[PDB]
Amino acid sequence: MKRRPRKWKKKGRMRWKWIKKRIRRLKRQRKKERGL
Amino acid sequence: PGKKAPNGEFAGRKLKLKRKKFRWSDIRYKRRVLRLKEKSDPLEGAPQARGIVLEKIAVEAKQPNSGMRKAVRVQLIKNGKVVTAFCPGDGAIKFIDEHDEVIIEGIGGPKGGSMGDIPGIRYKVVKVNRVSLKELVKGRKEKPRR
Amino acid sequence: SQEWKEYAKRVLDEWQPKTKLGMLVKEGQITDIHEIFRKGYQIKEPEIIDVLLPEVNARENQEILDIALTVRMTDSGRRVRFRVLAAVGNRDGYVGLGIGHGREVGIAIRKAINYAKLNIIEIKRGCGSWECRCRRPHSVPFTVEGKEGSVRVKLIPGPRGLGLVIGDVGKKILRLAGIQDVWSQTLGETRTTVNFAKAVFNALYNTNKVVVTPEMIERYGIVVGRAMP
Amino acid sequence: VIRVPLPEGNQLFGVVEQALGAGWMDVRCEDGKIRRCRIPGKLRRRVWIRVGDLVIVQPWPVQSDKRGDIVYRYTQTQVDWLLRKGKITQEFLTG
RNA sequence: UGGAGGUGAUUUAAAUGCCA
RNA sequence: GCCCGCCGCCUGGGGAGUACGGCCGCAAGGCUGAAACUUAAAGGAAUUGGCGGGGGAGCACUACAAGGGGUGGAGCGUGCGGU
RNA sequence: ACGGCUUUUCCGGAGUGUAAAAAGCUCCGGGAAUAAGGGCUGGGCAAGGCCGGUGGCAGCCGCCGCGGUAAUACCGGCGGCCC
Ligand SMILES: [Mg+2]
Ligand SMILES: [Mg+2]
Ligand SMILES: [Mg+2]
Ligand SMILES: [Mg+2]
Ligand SMILES: [Zn+2]
Repeated sequence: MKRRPRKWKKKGRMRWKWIKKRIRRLKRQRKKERGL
Repeated sequence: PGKKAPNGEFAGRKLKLKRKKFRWSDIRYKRRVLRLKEKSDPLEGAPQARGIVLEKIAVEAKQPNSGMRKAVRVQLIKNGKVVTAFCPGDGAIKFIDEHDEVIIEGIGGPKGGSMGDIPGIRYKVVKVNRVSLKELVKGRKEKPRR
Repeated sequence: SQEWKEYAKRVLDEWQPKTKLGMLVKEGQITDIHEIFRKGYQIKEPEIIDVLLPEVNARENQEILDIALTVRMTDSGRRVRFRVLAAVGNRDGYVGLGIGHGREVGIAIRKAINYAKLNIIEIKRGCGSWECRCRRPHSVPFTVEGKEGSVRVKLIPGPRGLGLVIGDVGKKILRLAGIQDVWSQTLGETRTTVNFAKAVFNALYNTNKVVVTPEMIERYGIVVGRAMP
Repeated sequence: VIRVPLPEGNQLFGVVEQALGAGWMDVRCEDGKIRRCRIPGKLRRRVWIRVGDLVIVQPWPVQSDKRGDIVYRYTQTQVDWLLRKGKITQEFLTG
C-alpha cells in the first residue's frame, strides 16, 4: 500500500493500523456498489 | 550514498535525462508548463475585473482576533462566476449599493492568495461607478448615480 | 598618537603582575607586540595588551556586535541573564573576539571587552587577486576557508577599490583587522551572529597555515603584523 | 428606579429552545420567524448562558428572519422581576 | 571507573477541567 | 574520514497512498498514481524546571501508629450565604 | 525685514526656418513676476515617548503582530524622513 513511516508517530492523530483498516472498508463499497 | 551517478565523459544522455526527470518533482515549474493557474481561475489571467454586486455580508475574523469584516458578493461579466470581495477603509460599506458596477483587484498575500485574518477573501474593491473608493471614503469627491 | 602613548606610561606603574610574562614585560625585556605570540606562552593578565597595543581601547577600535538576553526557568519564575559579543583591534594587523556574560548590560560589556584582549591574533595580508596585481596590504593574499557551528565561509581576494562584500557582522571584523577589499561565498545558517563571527575569525586565523616559498612573498606582498604604520 | 436591559434602539428578547451547536441558538420570540442567535467575544469569558434565561439580543436588518446577537444577559433577580410591569408576558415561554 | 545483552517477575477499583 | 565508479530515490505540512485509467490474482489483495482546495508552520538532537498510580535517602501530632478530650444530634451567643 | 540683480521659463514684436504652416534658433519691450506634489512615521527599514478622538467595537495587517477606558502601531492636528 506504499506506506510512509512518518504516520506511525501517534503525536496528533490516531493509530495507522486502524486507519488503513477503514480505508479498506470504503474501497470495498465503492467497488461492489457499482464500481463496475 | 556514492559519489554521484553519471560523472563520465561520454555520459551526456543519462545525465540530461536524470535532471529532466527530477525537475518535475518541483511545484513551481510543474504549475507553469502545464498552465494550471488558468482554467481554475475566475479572472482568467488579468489584473482587474468588473462585476455587478448582488448583496452585502460580513465575516468573522480569525481565532485570536475579534470583529466582523464587511464584504460583498460580486458577479463578474466576462464569465458569470461569483466571487467574494472585501471593502477596505473606515466606512466603505456605506457606499456600495446594490446594482453597482465595481472593479476588482487582487489582495496581495502569500502565493497570490489571501492575507491576514480575513481567511477566504481574495479580492478587494477599488472603484465604484468609476469613482475611486479611496476618495469617497475620505470626502474629497462626489458619487454618481444617486 | 600621544594620548594613547602616555596611557601605557601611566598603566606601567600601578600594575604589579602575578604571571611571568608580566615580569618579562615590566622589566623592559619584552618590548614589542610581535614577540609574545609564536612561542607558546599563556596570557591571563589583560594589562599586557594595554602596554604593547595601547590603542585597543580607543572606542573607535571597539565594537559591539550583538546583545541578547537568555532565560532559565525555576519554581520562582524566570532568571534572565545577558550575552554580549565584542571585538577589538587596532585597524592594522591584530584582532580579538570574545563573549562575556552577566546580569546587566554594562557588566557583560565589560567582561566581553576584557576577554576580547586575551584572545588576540595576528594575520597575513597581501594582494592575490587576478585583476589587481599591485603589491600592497589591502586584502587577503589568497583564498582561505574556515568553518564553525553549521556555517562555512570562504574569502576571496578582490581588486583595489571594491569595498567589502560580505554580510553585516563580517564587515566590522574585517575592518578592524585592516582588510579593505574582499569577496565571499558562504553556506549554512548565517543568521546566528555568534557562529558567523567565529567562522570569519577562524578563516582569518587559518590565513597563516598555508605554506609559502621565499619568492611567493615578493609577488603578493605578504606582511605579517604591522607594515610601516 | 431600575437599570434593566429594556429594548433600546432595536433590541430583541432572546428565549432559546435548543443549541444546535458551535454557538447557534434557536430563539423563540413573540415575532414568529425562527431566529438563530450568535455571540460576540467580550462575554464568552465571564458569563454562562443556557435555556430558560430570557436575555437581550440584537437583530440584523438582513432578511429579518434568522437574526439576533447577544449583548447582555439577565440574572435571576430580573427574569421574573420583569413580570409585574408586564413588559413581557411569560406565556411566550409556555406556548 | 564505565556500559551492553538475557531470564524472570511486576498487586481491587479509580473518569473529567472557565477565562484572562 | 580523503579519493576513483555505477544504479535507485528526495524537494514545506495536509488532501493521499485517495479518485480516474491500465497489468496481474480464484478471492482477499498487490504494483503504478494525480488535481481542485486548505495551511505557517510540521519535524530533529540537546538544555533549566515541573510532574509520574517510577527508584533511592530524610522528615513533620496543621501525618499516621499508641493514647487523653471531643465537634457532627437539642437549645441559645456571634459571623457568613440567601431571601 | 529692508536694499540691489537676472530673465532660463511667461506674455506681446521683427528676422530666419518650412512644399505652406507650426515648432525651433538670433534680436527687441515688460516684469521675481506664470509654475510641487505622492507615500510612509512599532520591528525588518530612514524618520515622534507629542496633542485630541475610539473603546475587542470601529479599523490596521506583504510576515511577525496592535485595539479589553492610560493606544509611540486605528482616525485627525501639529512636527519629521525617503524619492
Ligand atoms: Mg524517515
Ligand atoms: Mg486529567
Ligand atoms: Mg499620525
Ligand atoms: Mg529606526
Ligand atoms: Zn592590490
